[PDB]
Formats: sequence, structure tokens, C-alpha cells
Amino acid sequence: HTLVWGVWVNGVDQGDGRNIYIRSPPNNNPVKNLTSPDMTCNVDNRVVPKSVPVNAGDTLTFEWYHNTRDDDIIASSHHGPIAVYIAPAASNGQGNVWVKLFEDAYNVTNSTWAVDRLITAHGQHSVVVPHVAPGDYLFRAEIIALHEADSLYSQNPIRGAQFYISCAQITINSSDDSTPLPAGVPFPGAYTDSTPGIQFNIYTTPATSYVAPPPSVWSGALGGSIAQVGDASLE
Ligand SMILES: [Cu+2]
Repeated sequence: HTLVWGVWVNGVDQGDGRNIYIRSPPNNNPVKNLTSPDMTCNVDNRVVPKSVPVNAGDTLTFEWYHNTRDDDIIASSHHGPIAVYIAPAASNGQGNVWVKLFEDAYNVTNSTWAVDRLITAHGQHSVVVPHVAPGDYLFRAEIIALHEADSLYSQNPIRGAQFYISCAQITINSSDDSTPLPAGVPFPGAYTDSTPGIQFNIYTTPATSYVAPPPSVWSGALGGSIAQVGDASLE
């Protein structure tokens, strides 16, 4: 159970974004139904009043939390990967629009899941803002908790992969558009019962064998990190 509190831009806190520039759901419960309209931007997808201004090449940091800011972030049980997607805001997340900017699943070198490193990072993970056309975008941050993913939700609705999905309203101002955004995947639709990485048993299958759900990270993506960019406690 986790939510996005707000974002940082080049290490500058943009402040509480909940129901302001984040399309916040009413609570931290996961989405589990892969064919749900809720897979797009969680259960309360609507235009919120603010879009965070950034330029291509800025470091954009998502900050997650559990109950209160800078707490346990997400239950340590919730091992799994983190991805970030982008879509043009005019799409409302509908259609073949979601382009993957970031993937981190299981790090063999460190022996840790992305979620494990997200807790250590006080809920902070970042992307480089891509050189797409200036305009309004949705950045869809997605944590998959796999602790109950041995079952498909479609076979046992009490279990299944848990999607913590948060859509941030970002406005890209300065961008040379050196990497025009292509068409993407649909949510719901990109993940099905047979998609690699959706049905996985963390108790019995080594994390070294885990393959995150496609799609692949876009050739235009400039990278990211799971690491604390800003200290919420100084505020
Ligand atoms: Cu949970």
C-alpha cells in the first residue's frame, strides 16, 4: 500500500501534489484487475488543476509514502519492480500511448528488488525528462508488488500482482524534440494473464530468473535512478 506525495525537479521539492498535480486515488489500495480501466491512472483518473513545469534533461523525482510523508514508504513484503511510462496528456491515458522511460526489477549485483531500494531511498525514484515535443504529459509511475503474484487475480481475486499506479501531470516547456515520442502500449491491455512478470512466485522462483513485463524501455529514454534526491526532513 503506497501513494505518491509529490515530485522534485532538479532536487527542488514541488510540494504536496495530492489532488493538485497528481491524479490521486482516494487511498493506497492496489489495482489488481488487469482488464480494469483503473490500470490507466488508478481509480480516480481525472484532470487535476496543476501541471508541474519541467524542461527536457531535468531530473524528475517521484516521492512515495505509505500513511504519512517519509514513513516506511511501502511494506517490505511488497518486493517487485518499478517502471515509469509517459503519454501525451490529451490522450487521458487512452489508446496505444504509454511509452516506457524506466525499468528496475531485481538487481543481481546488489541482491535487491527495486521496491527494497525505494524504501532505502525514502520513497524517491527519478527519470531524466526525455527530449519529446513541448506540451502536457502524464507520467505513470507503477510499482508491482509480487508477494501474492504466484496466483493470477483472474483465478483468485484475493491474490495476484498488486499495481500501485500514480499519474503525475507534467508540462515539458523547453525541449529540442530530438526524440519525438512514438505510439505506445495501452493500459489496460499491455499486461495480460500470460505476460511475463505478472504471474511469479517469490517463495519458490529465484528473483535472478524474474523478467519484468514488457514493453522494453524506449530507445529515446535517458535513464533514471532509485536514490534519495531531496531530504523531506529539512523542510
Ligand atoms: Cu500493500
